[PDB]
Amino acid sequence: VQLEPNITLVLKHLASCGAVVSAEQQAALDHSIPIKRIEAGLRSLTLWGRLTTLNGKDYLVAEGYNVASSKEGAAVYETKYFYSQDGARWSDLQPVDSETATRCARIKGMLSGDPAKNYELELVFQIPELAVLRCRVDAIATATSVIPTDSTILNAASQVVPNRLFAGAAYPEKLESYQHRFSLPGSGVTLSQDLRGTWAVQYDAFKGVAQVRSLLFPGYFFYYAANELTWGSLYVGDGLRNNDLIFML
Amino acid sequence: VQLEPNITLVLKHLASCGAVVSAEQQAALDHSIPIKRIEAGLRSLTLWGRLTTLNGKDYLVAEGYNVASSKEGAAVYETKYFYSQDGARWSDLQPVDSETATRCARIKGMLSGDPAKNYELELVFQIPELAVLRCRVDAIATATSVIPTDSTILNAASQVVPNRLFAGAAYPEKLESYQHRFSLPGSGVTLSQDLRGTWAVQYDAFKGVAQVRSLLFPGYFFYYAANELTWGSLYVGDGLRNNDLIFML
Amino acid sequence: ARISAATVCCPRGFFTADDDSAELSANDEWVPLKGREMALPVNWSHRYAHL
Amino acid sequence: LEKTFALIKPDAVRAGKAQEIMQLIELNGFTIIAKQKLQLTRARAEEFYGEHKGKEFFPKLVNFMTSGPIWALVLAKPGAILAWRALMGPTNVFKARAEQPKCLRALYGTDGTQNATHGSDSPISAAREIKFFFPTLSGDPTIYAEPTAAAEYITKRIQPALAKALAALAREKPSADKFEAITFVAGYLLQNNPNKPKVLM
Amino acid sequence: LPLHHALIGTTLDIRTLDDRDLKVPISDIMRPGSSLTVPGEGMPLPATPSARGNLVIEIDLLFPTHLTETQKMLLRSAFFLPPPTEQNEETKKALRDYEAAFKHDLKGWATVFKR
Repeated sequence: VQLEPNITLVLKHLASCGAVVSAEQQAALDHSIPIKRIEAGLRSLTLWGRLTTLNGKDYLVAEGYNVASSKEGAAVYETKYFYSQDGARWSDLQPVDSETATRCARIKGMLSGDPAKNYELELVFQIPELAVLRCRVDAIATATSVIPTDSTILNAASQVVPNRLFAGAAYPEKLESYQHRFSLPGSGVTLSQDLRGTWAVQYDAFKGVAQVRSLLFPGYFFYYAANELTWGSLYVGDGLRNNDLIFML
Repeated sequence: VQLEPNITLVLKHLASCGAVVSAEQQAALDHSIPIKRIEAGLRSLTLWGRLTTLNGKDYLVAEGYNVASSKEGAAVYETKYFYSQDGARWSDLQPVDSETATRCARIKGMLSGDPAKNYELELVFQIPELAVLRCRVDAIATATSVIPTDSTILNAASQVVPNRLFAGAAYPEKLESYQHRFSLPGSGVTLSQDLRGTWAVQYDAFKGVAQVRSLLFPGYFFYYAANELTWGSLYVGDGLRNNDLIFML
Repeated sequence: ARISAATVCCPRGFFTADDDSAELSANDEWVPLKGREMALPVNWSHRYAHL
Repeated sequence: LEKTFALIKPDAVRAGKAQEIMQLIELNGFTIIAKQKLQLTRARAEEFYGEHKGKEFFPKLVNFMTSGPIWALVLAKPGAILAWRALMGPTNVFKARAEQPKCLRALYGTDGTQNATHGSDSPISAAREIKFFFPTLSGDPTIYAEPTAAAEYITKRIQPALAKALAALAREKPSADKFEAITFVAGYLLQNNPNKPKVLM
Repeated sequence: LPLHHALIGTTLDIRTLDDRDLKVPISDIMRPGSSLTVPGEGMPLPATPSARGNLVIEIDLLFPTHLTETQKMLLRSAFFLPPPTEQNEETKKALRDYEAAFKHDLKGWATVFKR
């Protein structure tokens, strides 16, 4: 049914999971997402998450793509990311290299608000802070990007597009009703072919709303409403995955 | 694309036009709309509007239908209307016969709170207030029920059903892109065929959102967002009619 | 101008009207009324002079 | 491609495990042709369990089957009957847990009679039961459409009422137009027929 | 029906033969031996399989068994209150005070919990 996720729907349905955005930032997003979407030329652009920084200011991160193709047996999305401290001006979030990402991997703890800080690693390496931000964001994105199963379909010229006449996920309180964004619609690869305890699902049958929490990355939340076929995902928190997950289970 | 207008999206897009409801009533609505949708056999129960009153206990009015057929050249919905003072507990609005339907249109004024109120006319005619409320709702729905054109379609057995392949209305600022809900899908009847000065359209072309306001009934607003393809309509204020349209315009 | 004179209002007793001039002075001893008492229109007063 | 009958008993519905059972059924290759949630009455259940008439377990079996709503399903597959017997597993839950631990009886059954599912045995019983719960579901165009069986069917049931109707019409000889005669004979058939009574008010 | 449900007005709750619940408001002061009618909520018509009758609520009031003298005073003051265009300023102030006292959030009896 829906074409793009609605920010107010995400904030309304994922509020119980502690995924919230301040009032000033709410209004600023409402007025500033369309402007950047038009300036960039992207058909879709939406709030991806809110990474919390040491001092008061936080990092709001949005992502946008024009069209998603089907290449090498996977749904390839060419995405572009933007970051901001206030919800008014959206600067660009540059991509990083491979070895630089490996060096991001060894930076832990909460990152600081200032986008000019440089971290020190080891021969000494100077790591920009926006590089660490991008490394964490891309790790979270490539780990958990949920979409209900068969809500997209191929077409002529082989571009995965929204499935306009979509029945709705049957048995929505089970992981088979959801999948990764980069999984092809035809294949039966769903949210159940990953580790056995990395996801949790809560369901309300009367309201018909399902919430999916990522346990590998504790701050990733997804909702799917059955009565109105609307689904959306949000990330709140620092970009660290709990490596000590097994003891938690 | 959409199959039923939301309550949250409608209350968000029509907030600027004064079409807002109390926050506690908003939460009560969120909980108690599905309860009434399941108690009654209805399959689509939305919020119709909110009528003011001499007290603070405004009338929240909701509308729901099971079947929507095509009878005698008109798309007829077997609607059922419910009312409440708070969003918690709903009651039903029984239809009124023609004698009362003509003896209820002469009672101009603002409705009181207790729905056990009797107005008097002339011999004396004692009319209940719920009859007047139903008369006003019926008149407003006859004059104002607006949906985008081609949003509905005819199937076998002549039932009007949502057009699941509706690609939105081109030129959403022209009144030719909107129609009454009780116009058959094939007929080329729109809001343009109404009186010229009755409807006002303000279209934000950058954010892509159109607002249609009724001037014959001053408190009826309708919004249509083209990028996300969501349309809704609400009515706030009392249900009295603007007779002297010629002088105001 | 018309709407302002009729509609703009302030809680009763919040101000004190000067007997000589139209000026209103903030009242130091005003004790607030709390709850559904501010819904009765007897507890409000006009803030601008009648047109 | 054959199809079989299968019902989820009240014990797996009172515990809210019906949806999981349907999902498991669909995951193994079945296709739910038709489903319906329904509560049997005593007479309907007794007519349903006609084969075990006057058995020792009949009282408790009919008392349990009408304690809550059940689900009725038609499952289609090339080997539907045998596949559903295998998936449904051994008929005794205590034997099932030892023999096949990952079977519907072991997973959801609790007692010898509360096995939580019921399936068909043979194609004749399956077709009979599908007709019992889904009177309008089409099927079996080979045994029914058979010149010897069709002639027997028309002679045994339809012919006795039709011969009297065509005689009365030949006696009356209504208007030579088709529609009047057709309406007359249809009204006659719907008026006096062997199995149904006549309604008066 | 309770007497105050008759006068003030409430909503009767009825579970129909079909699996639908029904909440019907009391539209006026229900007379003794009066009735209410909900169209389209009766048995189906044997002739046409779509139209139905109309459900008929026959009302039998349940008057209170005991009333105190102060309750009777309040009832007499309610049954003889002057029309709102005839009230003094003292009357309006007294009514406002009494309403603010009866609906007092902690020491008023407008809403109580059953023991």
